[PDB]
Amino acid sequence: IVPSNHYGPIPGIPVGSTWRFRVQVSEAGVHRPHVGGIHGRSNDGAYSLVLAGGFADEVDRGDEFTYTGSGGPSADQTLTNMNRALALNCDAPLDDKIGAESRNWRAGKPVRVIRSFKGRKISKYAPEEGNRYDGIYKVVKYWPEISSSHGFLVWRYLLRRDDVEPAPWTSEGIERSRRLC
Repeated sequence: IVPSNHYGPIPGIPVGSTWRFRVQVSEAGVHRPHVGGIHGRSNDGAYSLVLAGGFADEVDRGDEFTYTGSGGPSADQTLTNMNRALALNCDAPLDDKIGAESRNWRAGKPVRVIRSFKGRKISKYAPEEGNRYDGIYKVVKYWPEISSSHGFLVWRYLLRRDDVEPAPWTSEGIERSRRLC
């Protein structure tokens, strides 16, 4: 229906759609890697990611979350591979030293965000079971941080929801899901 390279909503799969298993999320094309946490191409951008609570308490704020890059914890993370893919979605020239803030955040490339039940103890926005598609998010900004406990650079990303469809935890989103049957 859509290629692997597809940006944005998967047609016929609305916000609030849920799947018991990651393989099913993958089958539906919503987040194609059934193990990898992020789907992207380093020379293009990120298409989807799975959020399971974030790096710390109170990091998932629903409409906004702070995502953490991959790599390392024995080495400085780098703006390569999926880290680079995600940063390319941000509406700003790529900067691998200080990071960048988007000029206009809504103009960024869209990321499909799936919340996993695995973050239910940490995030009030996580589904209580399975996986749920929460819609489109944009990378507002990204920045490097040296961690206090291991002393290596880790990439950090601010994501903010930008979707016409109401978020599943809202009154609108709740009612929409009930109607979809």
